[PDB]
Amino acid sequence: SQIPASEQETLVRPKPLLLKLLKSVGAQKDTYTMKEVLFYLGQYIMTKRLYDEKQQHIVYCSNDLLGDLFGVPSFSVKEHRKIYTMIYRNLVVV
Ligand SMILES: CC(C)(C)NC(=O)Cc1ccc(Cl)cc1-n1c(C2CCCCC2)nc(-c2nnn[nH]2)c1-c1ccc(F)c(Cl)c1
Repeated sequence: SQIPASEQETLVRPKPLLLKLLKSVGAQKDTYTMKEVLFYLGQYIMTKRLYDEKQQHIVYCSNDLLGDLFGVPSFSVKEHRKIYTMIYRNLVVV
């Protein structure tokens, strides 16, 4: 993995729009580890069916709050570092 374990364990405070997104899929707190944020975002992607049904490693996030927060219309889920960077746009580290 390109994401160090200590990074996955970092405690963060999502900004209000990301926080709203996480709560929409059952999150209950204001502070999270990065691994929690990522997992809830994955749940969000599945409930909103943002992944391409025929190419399930591609997410199309245009016209969804996620696309606005990430600043891209689409991404490959294999791009782990890019995804972490896009998440960082939307939080403050504890
Ligand atoms: C099913 C549960 C909810 C367990 N998936 C996740 O939490 C994974 C996840 C969460 C958020 C986002 Cl933006 C992408 C992904 N995500 C996905 C998507 C696919 C479409 C449905 C939603 C998940 N696929 C991979 C993957 N596939 N092969 N390699 N990476 C990754 C992923 C994994 C580890 C990583 F550090 C990163 Cl940065 C991203």
